[PDB]
Amino acid sequence: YPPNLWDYEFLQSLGDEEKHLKLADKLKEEVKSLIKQTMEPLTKLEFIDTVRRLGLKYQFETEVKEAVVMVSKYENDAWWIDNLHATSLRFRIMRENGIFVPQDVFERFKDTDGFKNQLCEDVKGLLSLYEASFLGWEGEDILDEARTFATSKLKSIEGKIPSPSLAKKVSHALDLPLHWRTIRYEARWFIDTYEEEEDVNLTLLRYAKLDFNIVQSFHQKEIGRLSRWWVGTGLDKMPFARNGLIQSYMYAIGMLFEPNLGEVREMEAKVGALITTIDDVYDVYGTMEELELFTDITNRWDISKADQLPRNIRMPLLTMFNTSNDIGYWALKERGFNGIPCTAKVWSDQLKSYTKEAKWFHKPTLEEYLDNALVSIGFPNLLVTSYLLTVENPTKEKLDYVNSLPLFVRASCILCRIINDLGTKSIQCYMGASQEVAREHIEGLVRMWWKRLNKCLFEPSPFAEPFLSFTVNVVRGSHFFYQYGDGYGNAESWTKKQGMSVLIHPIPLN
Amino acid sequence: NYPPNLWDYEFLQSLGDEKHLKLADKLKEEVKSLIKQTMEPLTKLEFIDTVRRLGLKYQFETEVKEAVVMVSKYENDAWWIDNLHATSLRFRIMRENGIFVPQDVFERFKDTDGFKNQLCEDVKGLLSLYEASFLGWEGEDILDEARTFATSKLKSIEGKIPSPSLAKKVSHALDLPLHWRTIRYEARWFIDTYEEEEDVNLTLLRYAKLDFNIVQSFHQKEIGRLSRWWVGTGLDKMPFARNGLIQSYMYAIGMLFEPNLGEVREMEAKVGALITTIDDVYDVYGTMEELELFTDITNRWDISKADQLPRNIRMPLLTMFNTSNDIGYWALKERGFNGIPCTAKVWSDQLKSYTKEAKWFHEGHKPTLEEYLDNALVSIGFPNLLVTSYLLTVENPTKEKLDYVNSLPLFVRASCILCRIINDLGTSPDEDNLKSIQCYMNEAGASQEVAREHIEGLVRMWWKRLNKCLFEPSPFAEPFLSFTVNVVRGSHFFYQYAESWTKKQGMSVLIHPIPLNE
Ligand SMILES: CC(C)=CCC/C(C)=C/CC/C(C)=C/COP(=O)(O)OP(=O)(O)O
Ligand SMILES: CC(C)=CCC/C(C)=C/CC/C(C)=C/COP(=O)(O)OP(=O)(O)O
Ligand SMILES: [Mg+2]
Ligand SMILES: [Mg+2]
Ligand SMILES: [Mg+2]
Ligand SMILES: [Mg+2]
Ligand SMILES: [Mg+2]
Ligand SMILES: [Mg+2]
Repeated sequence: YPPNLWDYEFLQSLGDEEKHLKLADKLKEEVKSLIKQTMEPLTKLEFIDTVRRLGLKYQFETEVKEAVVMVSKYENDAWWIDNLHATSLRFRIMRENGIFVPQDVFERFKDTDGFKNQLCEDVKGLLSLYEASFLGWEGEDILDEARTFATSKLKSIEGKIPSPSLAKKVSHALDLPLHWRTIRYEARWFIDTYEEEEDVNLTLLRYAKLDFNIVQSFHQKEIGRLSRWWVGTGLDKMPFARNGLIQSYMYAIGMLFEPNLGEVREMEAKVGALITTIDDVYDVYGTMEELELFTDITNRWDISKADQLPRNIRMPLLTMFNTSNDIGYWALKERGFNGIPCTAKVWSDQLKSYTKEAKWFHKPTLEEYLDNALVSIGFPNLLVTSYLLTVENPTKEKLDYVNSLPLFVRASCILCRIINDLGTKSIQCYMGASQEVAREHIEGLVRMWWKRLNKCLFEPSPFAEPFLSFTVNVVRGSHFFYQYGDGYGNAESWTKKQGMSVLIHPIPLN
Repeated sequence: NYPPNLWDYEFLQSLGDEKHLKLADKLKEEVKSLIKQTMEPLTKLEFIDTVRRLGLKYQFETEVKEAVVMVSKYENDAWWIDNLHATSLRFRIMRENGIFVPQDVFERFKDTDGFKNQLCEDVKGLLSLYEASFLGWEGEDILDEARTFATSKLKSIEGKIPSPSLAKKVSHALDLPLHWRTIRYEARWFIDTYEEEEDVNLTLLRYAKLDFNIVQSFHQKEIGRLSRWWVGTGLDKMPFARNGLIQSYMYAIGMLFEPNLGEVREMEAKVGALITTIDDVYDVYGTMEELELFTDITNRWDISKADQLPRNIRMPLLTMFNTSNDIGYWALKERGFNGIPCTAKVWSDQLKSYTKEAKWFHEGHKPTLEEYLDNALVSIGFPNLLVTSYLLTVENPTKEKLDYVNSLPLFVRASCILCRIINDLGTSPDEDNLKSIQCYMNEAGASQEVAREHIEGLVRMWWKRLNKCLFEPSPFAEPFLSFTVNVVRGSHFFYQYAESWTKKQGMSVLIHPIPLNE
């Protein structure tokens, strides 16, 4: 009978060739040579764009950067000038690696009246223009016009593209730009698309497949441990909530997939699973009387009065307490800093955000609602925790600063809340206007906050890797998953399908 | 790790990462048939004693008890009367099963002066009388005489018996009687010994080896989980409590080995690993001021001030706190009752008892044996381990039930005192006013030999009370009844009056399967 991705008995069993580990190190070194070897600079950009989209950039970070720096120093410009595909790919890859390119590189493709209508048949160029547009910042208006233009022309030629790989790429891009997609879920999709390309490199393809299955094996061990944990909490047998742990994990794979960040991912997934559960306690099951004991226990970090809550509320509460204590403790053991005050504080702040939302049943300004809704979405919890677990030399002062939610963090948080609200009170709050115009306007705030995030990555930061990646990648996870959160019908089968292709079924090899 | 543990953890996880299962059910049904089949009554008692000693009673509880009741009802007594071996074995097996037999059955083996010296011509008889003596109660004078007589006669031949199996069994018995040995470690030893005896049943022996290996595979997965948890706490890198996790787990297997008690066994092993670690924090690391704050935080169950403790003290403290919360939460999730107040309470009681010992040590107080033992039956950690075991297993746990077990009814008190005194007796000539022998030496102005003899007499006395409590178990039921007795057997086995021997036991019982000729 069908292996069920929601069945915790099935999930608990995951993580039960050493041959093909050897071939991976060999193909890896072959792929390293390919990235370093001399190519035409366009062929080079396309090669490392390919490495990125196969989910392999984490394996070749030094070689990809040195490659991108080489192309940025290639002194002769004839190779991209007047070539729409090449201008747009060089723009995107350069901005992606923090090398500034001006929106003026797109001047030869437009005039005072805008982009030439003669570009409607350059599909590859239209698609590369489209993808590059989302690397733009606020006030970069040529980039804004490029998007609206490439979007219209691509929509018109859809279904009239002879190249199999190119037709698939256009359809995929118009649903979500590459810039908004997760690395790991994109990687599984692109392995299939790349294999149909004219210029496919069989050594890169073979290595893409082998690395993906090796990484997948790491994830399966993670899901087993997390499922055993979840069943050990008894929260899988709770009413009021849905999948919880497995959905939280699928998200966390969007936030971070690298085997070397496994422990942090598992903890993020746990916190994710508790946020969905307690959100439902506060937004559907708990009564007023119950939420104030729960909040109050959390504020004081004192479980003396826990036994005054009923089972179905007491269990979420004590699991939050015990997990927050465990993650705080991990910081002390591994990072030399007791993180319990930090985890207790992000839970106390998150419960207050939930307590304002429930008092309001008042009708706030979109500004007032987002001020609170960027906390209740639980990405301050998740991101402050991810920073506690990874920053070099954590201190109280550094944790007070990230928890103050400066722009870079605040922009990720608002983006997560807004993408969540687009995927069913952001629309209601804004709307003396209609739903259609409120939606369109929120979609606008998405575009705007992404420009703010993009620019932040160029701007002086106290932040480093991996937290920089965590803060952008939560938004991508939000883009990819919130579209399909309904829990039934088409959204459930698409989610199950992503789950099964990325977490369960390996890629057939040679 | 440095210093090196008995086994590396990566190896311990290696361990747990279909013919024989089907064969196990088939041999199990064949052994049921043997336990049920008509035998002469002495032969049936010998068979069910063999099943017990091979570690298999937990597979045949119904059949063994029904076989025992059948023999208790066998009308004609000619098969045991005037037979020392049969009288002894019948007495022991009956009492182990709650069927009273009076000490008076031994009177015919005595004359006016005591046990007849001619009984020394039958070593099997002497060994059965020795083993049976340990099922005695207070005021059963004839069972004390039997112990003294059998011990002396057997010792007059230990090491010089020209019959291999009996020689091994007598030597083994003189070290610890069967009654005081663990089930699981005895099973591994006796599988070897039984294979070498004259009356071996190869079906029973085959099943013993198969069931051993299957239970062992459950243990291997547990040690993998516990090793991952322990490395996760970082307590393996404390500069104390070398081998704390593996030793706790080895001891837990003596307290309870059954696969169906896996979760409880894992939690007990976690508490035992923390007791060893924190005992070290109190005895060989913390200052008085550090230990005051440790104790105060635990009393209040409030870790606000934890960061005032240095890392190597703070990490044990917070692991105690997190694990106690996890164990209490398991009782809520699984048993419907929030056990956090209970686990917090037994840790507070235990740390208060460590603080009292430390105060005596620093003030130069020389407690009486009675003052020492009142506190030291708590400091040994068995009130903690036992109350926790009761929380996790009792049907319908309540505050009133947990308060009762933590009030130390005689049964529990006897077990905790025994574990402490046995621990104190296992110490070599060593540099201590704060141990049983020395406390009694100070009290009575007694020598070390006389004091040790007195404490050995206390062990025999408390076992008599434990034995009698099982005939009136009162509020307790299985599995707590077995745990309360089996922690004492664990103590005898692990503190025999050291590294190589521990590693040998771990290797045969946990690491290496028994070779099957199958
Ligand atoms: C990276 C990671 C591990 C993430 C965990 C995924 C996750 C679902 C996080 C919390 C957000 C949430 C409650 C989504 C759906 O509930 P909702 O829309 O009902 O929430 P709301 O009531 O706040 O709108
Ligand atoms: C059932 C089970 C899982 C048992 C775990 C083993 C265990 C830790 C038992 C308690 C006794 C103890 C603390 C021994 C350590 O040596 P020590 O002699 O220093 O103890 P002391 O300082 O109190 O004398
Ligand atoms: Mg909500
Ligand atoms: Mg909700
Ligand atoms: Mg929502
Ligand atoms: Mg000690
Ligand atoms: Mg001590
Ligand atoms: Mg000791």
